[PDB]
Amino acid sequence: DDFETLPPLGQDAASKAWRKNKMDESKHEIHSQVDAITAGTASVVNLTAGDPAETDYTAVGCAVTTISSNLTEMSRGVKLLAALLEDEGGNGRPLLQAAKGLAGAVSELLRSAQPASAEPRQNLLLAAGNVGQASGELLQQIGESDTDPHFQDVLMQLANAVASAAAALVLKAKSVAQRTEDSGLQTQVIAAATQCALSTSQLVACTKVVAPTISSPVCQEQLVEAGRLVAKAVEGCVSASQAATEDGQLLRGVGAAATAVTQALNELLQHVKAHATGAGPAGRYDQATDTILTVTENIFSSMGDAGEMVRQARILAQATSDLVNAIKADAEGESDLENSRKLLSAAKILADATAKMV
Amino acid sequence: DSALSVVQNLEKDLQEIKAAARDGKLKPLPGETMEKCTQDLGNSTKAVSSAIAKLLGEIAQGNENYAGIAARDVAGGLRSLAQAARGVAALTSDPAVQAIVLDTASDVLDKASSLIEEAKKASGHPGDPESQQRLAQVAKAVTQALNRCVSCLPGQRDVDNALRAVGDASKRLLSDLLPPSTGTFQEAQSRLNEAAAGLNQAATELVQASRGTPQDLARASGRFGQDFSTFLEAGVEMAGQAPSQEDRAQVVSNLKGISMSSSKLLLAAKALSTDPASPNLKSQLAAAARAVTDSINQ
Amino acid sequence: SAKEVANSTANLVKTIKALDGDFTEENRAQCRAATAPLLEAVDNLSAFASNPEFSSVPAQ
Repeated sequence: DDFETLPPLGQDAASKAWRKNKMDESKHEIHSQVDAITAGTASVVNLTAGDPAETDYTAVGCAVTTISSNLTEMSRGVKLLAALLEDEGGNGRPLLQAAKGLAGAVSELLRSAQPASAEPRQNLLLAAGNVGQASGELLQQIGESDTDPHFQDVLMQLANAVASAAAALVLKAKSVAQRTEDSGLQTQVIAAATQCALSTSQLVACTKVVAPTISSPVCQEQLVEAGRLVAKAVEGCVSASQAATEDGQLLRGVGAAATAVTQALNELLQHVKAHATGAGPAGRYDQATDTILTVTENIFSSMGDAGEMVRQARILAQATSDLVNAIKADAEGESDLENSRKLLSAAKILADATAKMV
Repeated sequence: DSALSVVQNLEKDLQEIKAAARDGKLKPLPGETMEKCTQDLGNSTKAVSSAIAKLLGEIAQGNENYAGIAARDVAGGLRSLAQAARGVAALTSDPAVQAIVLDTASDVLDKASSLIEEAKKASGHPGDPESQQRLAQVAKAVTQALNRCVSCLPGQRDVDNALRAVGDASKRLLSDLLPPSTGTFQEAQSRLNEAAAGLNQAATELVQASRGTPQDLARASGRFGQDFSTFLEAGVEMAGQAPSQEDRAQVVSNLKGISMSSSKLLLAAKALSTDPASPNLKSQLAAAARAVTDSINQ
Repeated sequence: SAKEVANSTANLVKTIKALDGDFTEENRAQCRAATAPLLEAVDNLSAFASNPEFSSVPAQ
């Protein structure tokens, strides 16, 4: 709430140089550790998903501890940032309120933390979603985050499709359970449906949390055990399907679960390469160039065994010719023939290199 | 080549520092402090010098990527030097002091740019000693500029200047000088012993103020220097009265040994006036004092 | 560094093997002309010794 001190900053050029240096630093670490907060929160959701009497609160406390550590480090670095933004323009207050909401959400999740709080877990989920949001406003309040919104959104919609498909699979499971003759086994099915709806819900919340904070590999890890959890729920539904007796609609539930598996996989990979992304868009020939590399380091790896250099040279000149002829096509598209001929000479030298390779 | 580009970036920073000197103001960084600045300057001097030594060695091997590595190294060392000089400018008040820091730094770095291109040539062309000798002499030059840089602090300068003055008095006193007033061996030699006692006594207070403050170190060192001056002239009157010419040469040898002892002594003294912290070299100072006492005893 | 010292040291060895008994100032010039390169090698040694970040790890 209080602003930093403002020790003198000086008209000196190197002064403001160092100043913006510290600015970018502070920004980066603040980013890192809020991602860390979210990671802690996600771990919270994961562990809280467990039934008490086997809950190891230890990891929970560890999470909240890192949350505290940051929130302090937030305070410090973000106030530094705010002081210097006051130096140029003076609008730290949006960031102030962002961090305020951050901490408030944190405290609310702690309010969710105590078993004394006998509130059902979905409210904890709502609060965690508030966390993920408040993080989002923070991250674009500094603006460092959101390299691009598209993959975030795609994962959003995909996960929501997962939730809807899960609800439908629940419907099918309820139907086939009502078909089951036994009493007690379909209650196991009911338990499976309940925990599955759970798995979905915390999946939803985990998505909410991680989306602002994709950059942190730790968030990706949290997501992967989230998928692991909901996958365990998938085999729970598999068992619930096993409970039935020789029907086509249990197979329908199986297909729905298989689609749930696939969609889990798909969001997993979309997120994976969303993190595992290049800053720019798809450049020309990148995959071609990348494969070129692959070969290059294969070879520089390999001295003495032509038993591979033959293979890698072959594929090498292959992709090389591919790049070359595509160069030809683009040069055709090229109007200023200087570019075309430059491409031509480059490709000819490439052919030269491939030859000497042969 | 980047190291070059960097010397130009350092020159632009020196120009920004020159503009600050015209403004008559240079706010120190929140972290930088005058004593830490002293540490910065001394360590950086040592570092850049050793880096130059790496340059010499690599060019002695010649034609190595490691040569460019040490080029970047000297570049960074100069950058640190820039930090040190910028701080010392940002803290001092004497206009001439910051002028000197600008000037010394600039000379160091322009000579360094000469080094950059000369070593580029060295890298391009193998097999010529003349390049090696040229490198050697330019490195010496940059080292002298460095010594100027360190000596920029006034309190340092006089006492090391006093060191040089006493060494030079001994050197002029060395060219077979023979004083007229021979006097008597006895009272002369006894006062000589008293003066030597006073000298290593002065060394003891030198290490005392090495536990104390720098200006006191300076004045004590100066008292030491003039005391040793009288001591050396007492030695030369010993030589003038000496019955034997070989006895005379022996006394001269003892005196010159004492001279170099005191030389290394105050060299360490200044190298510590560098830093009130580094206890290693303070112990080394103690050792130097012991050696001076050894010359006294002989 | 050490190798250059060793080579200059061999030069010293010849200085000893030649300066011995001649009393010819040509040998003396030879000896000093060999000690100078060793002197700069020493200088390199000293500079390396001055390697500040590679000098000491004082206790606390």
